[PDB]
Amino acid sequence: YIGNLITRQFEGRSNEIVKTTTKQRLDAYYDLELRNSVMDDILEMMPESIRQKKARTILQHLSEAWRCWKANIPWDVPGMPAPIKKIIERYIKSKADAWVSAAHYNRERIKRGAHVEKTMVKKNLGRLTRLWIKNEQERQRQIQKNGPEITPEEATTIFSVMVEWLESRSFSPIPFPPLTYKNDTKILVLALEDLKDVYASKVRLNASEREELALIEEAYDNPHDTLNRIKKYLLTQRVFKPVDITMMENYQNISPVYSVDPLEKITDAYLDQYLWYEADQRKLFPNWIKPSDSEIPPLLVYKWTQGINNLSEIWDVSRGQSAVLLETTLGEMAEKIDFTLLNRLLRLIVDPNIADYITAKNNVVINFKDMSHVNKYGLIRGLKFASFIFQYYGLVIDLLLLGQERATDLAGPANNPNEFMQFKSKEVEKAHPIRLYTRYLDRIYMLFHFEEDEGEELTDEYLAENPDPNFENSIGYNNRKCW
Amino acid sequence: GSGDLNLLKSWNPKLMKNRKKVWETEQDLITEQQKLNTRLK
Amino acid sequence: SRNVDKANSVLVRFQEQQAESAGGYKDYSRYQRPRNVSKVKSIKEANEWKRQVSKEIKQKSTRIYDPSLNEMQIAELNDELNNLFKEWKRWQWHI
Amino acid sequence: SERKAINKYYPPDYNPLEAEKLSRKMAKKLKTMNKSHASIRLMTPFSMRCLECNEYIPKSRKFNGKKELLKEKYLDSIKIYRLTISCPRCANSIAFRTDPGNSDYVMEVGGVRNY
Amino acid sequence: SHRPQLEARSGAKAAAYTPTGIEHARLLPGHTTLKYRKSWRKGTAFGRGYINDMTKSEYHQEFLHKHVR
RNA sequence: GGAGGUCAACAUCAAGAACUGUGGGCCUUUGCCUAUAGAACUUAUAACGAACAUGGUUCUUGCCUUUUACCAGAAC
RNA sequence: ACGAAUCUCUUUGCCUUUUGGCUUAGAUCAAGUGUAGUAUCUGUUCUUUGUAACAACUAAUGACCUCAGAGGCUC
RNA sequence: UUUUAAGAACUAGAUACUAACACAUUUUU
RNA sequence: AUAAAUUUUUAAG
RNA sequence: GUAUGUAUUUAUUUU
Ligand SMILES: [Mg+2]
Ligand SMILES: [Mg+2]
Ligand SMILES: [Zn+2]
Repeated sequence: YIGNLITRQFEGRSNEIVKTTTKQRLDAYYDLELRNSVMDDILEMMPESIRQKKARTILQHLSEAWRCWKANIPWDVPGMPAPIKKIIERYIKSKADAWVSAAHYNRERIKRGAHVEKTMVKKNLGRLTRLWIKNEQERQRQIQKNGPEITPEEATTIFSVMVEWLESRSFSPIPFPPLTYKNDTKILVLALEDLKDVYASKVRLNASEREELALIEEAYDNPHDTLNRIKKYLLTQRVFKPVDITMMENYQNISPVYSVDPLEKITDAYLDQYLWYEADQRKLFPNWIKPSDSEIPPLLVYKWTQGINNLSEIWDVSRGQSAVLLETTLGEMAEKIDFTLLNRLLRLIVDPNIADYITAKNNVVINFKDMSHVNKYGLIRGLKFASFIFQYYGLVIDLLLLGQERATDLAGPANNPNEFMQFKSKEVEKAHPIRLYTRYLDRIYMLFHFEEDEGEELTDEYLAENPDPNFENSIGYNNRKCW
Repeated sequence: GSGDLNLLKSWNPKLMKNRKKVWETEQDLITEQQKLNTRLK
Repeated sequence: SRNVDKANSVLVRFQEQQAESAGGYKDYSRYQRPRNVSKVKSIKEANEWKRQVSKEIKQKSTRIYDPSLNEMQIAELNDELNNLFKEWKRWQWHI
Repeated sequence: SERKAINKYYPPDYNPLEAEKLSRKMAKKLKTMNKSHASIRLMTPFSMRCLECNEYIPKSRKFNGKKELLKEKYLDSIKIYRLTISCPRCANSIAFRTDPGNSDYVMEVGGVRNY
Repeated sequence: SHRPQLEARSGAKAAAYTPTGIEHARLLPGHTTLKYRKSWRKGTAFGRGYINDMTKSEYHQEFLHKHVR
């Protein structure tokens, strides 16, 4: 040290001072090597003369093509010699691949949570939201070109199922709110409160939020008026404002957050509240769809265990008897929903006005910074009433799983619906292999009580279409590692 | 560093330490002028 | 805090108050006029107070001819000149 | 020489109160300490319009500017300050006042406010 | 006034300066010796590979299909 | 000529369980085989030091806004 | 009659003072605060023997002389 | 020419400068 | 019939 | 993380 301090004190510090690449200045160098590497090529393709003007110009075209690649915009230049476009496409493809790979690498470095800088979390978040929206727009376009996947036949089968159910229940399509409604004021008060409670605890209110609170106050002062405006929107307006997405990070998952505009938020809230009130009032949802009101989730689990035990014979080892539980995530669900179908299946349950409304509300331009695309296919889970839609559709799936009969057994007769766990006779229990079925949002939990006959039949057909000589079905088989 | 530097300085009246000072002095003077009005009656 | 604070602190001043008594420091880049002339002291001192005027005569004298266009401004600055030059006269007269 | 510094070497004698007296005498003769004026970096809350070059200080702009303790005292006792700001385009000084009774500023001499 | 660069510094310049003689950390002698070579079912409703690209590959859609939840 | 020196210079001190010289035979000097002489200092619960520090690079961690300074293991 | 040269104008060509970077669009568009660091001043009072008489003493300029600026004399 | 500041003594007590740094603020009545 | 013991501070931004 | 910048000529260079 002191050697350097003193020799530097007489002789002055070295004039060269080259400086190595490290974590902070890396990206700068990468840019620099790239723009140089494109300078060489696009100078060597051109036949002779021009340099500096066309230098600056062509490198600008580089930058623009990159930005437009982040934004998913295809970047066509109205004219430009094709070979140059070959080159720039090449290099920006390169940079793209390196960039993505850095996004993966940093992410799986954060999931372990070892020494990631304060910013790299933010930056990586940004790259992931960009990439995620790119996957989305890809999926939607390829759905246009490839057409919808439902096919007319399967759709007809589905709709038939739902109709058969809604007659089996003798269900009344929910009436659209009357201009005079006895409970209407009571519901409105809650919906405004539920919007208010977001802002009760906030400190600093941005402009949009202040505008909202203005709409809430003016909404209290004129409940009759704001009803008039709300229902008027339910009728007239089929076209809506764009919606912003800001992905919030859980440090492992990155989850989306939809943000809608206040006027639309009010009608969405009122319509939501209405649908849930009338729906639970007419007992649309059977017992076994339960992320429901009366029970907090641990109480749900407890009742699910007590439900398991209390019903008969399951612990009998007497001869061959066995039992099975399925825990199955439905997988992508809101992302595969289609509107041509939604409009109809909502026509069954609800007046065509609200159904058409909801159907249209999901097609809206989605905007994140540069990236923007119409949402042509899947569900937007951020709408206030996306709850009701989501559950209803879930029911539509469950009727497929259980079949009409057994479902009527669980939900029991429309005269006297059962409770969460009940039946009429233990016969009705034993009359079917499925004993307990409940669906908590995505998750599906199923209970089967088998005997040697039926079980050996099932494995006879399964093995009959799946020969497994090496007995290796149990390799890819997964089970709990916590115990 | 984003918002207004004015909030971080003392002289500006809009921030809550000085606004409170004005509240207190004005309140005291309201008491005094009130009592002195009642005396003259 | 701007060094205006840091140069006026006690720990800065006290060494100046020692340098006056122990030697020939104390500047004259600090103090102002002093307002009255005849109240000044031995010649070797007013000598430095006088240059402490002529320097400003040079600065603002250069600041006269500048095109920078503010005529009211150069009017008041012109009067300031005359004032100072009169002071220069006074310091010479005392000498 | 650390930015956060606990001690400062003092001369071996240094009667501190004596230095307070002699320094208190010294405080009158200096040019800077007595300037009656002040310099502060600040912002423009209410925006502006210049009355010379009609330049616009758009909303809130940093300035190196000048604070002055005003001879007024709001009510019986409250301090009230007057700030000055030079225009970027032209050499012009615009002033403020801070009304403690009405929280917002009121201004004079060389600028007008946008509505 | 930020600019791309439109050039590099030719080491020829640094070749004509005089050496300072500061001693660095990594130039202390190390590795100093070379090395030389020598009935229930009947009621149901329904009866009964390398792409070159980063975004459209399969691993990628696995990735974003997971970490976005 | 003997005893010494808080004197110096030049050699040598980590390896086929290992050093050097020499005689003789074969290949064609090297190298292999055979014969002979001398081997200070350091080594088997392994080493010149019956002791015990720091630095560089590369990985793994630990603190955890970032860099020096760091946390404790490994290889070179 | 065409060859040759100057001046003026129009069209084509060249294009002349003709967007010079990267990162999470670099971030944000606020009746709002926290937190960290550095430094000491304003008022009042006080201060800035006479007459008469007698005796003695009180720098600049010019001219002249002497010596190698100094000395003396006069106005 | 013009002009008045400087010294001595006494009193009670808190105020300026900087913002580069962090700003889901959440939440139990 | 148990004897099982981590840390610890300065500068710059 | 308490910027930064500009100027601070006194002693008289041969016509
Ligand atoms: Mg940095
Ligand atoms: Mg900095
Ligand atoms: Zn102006």
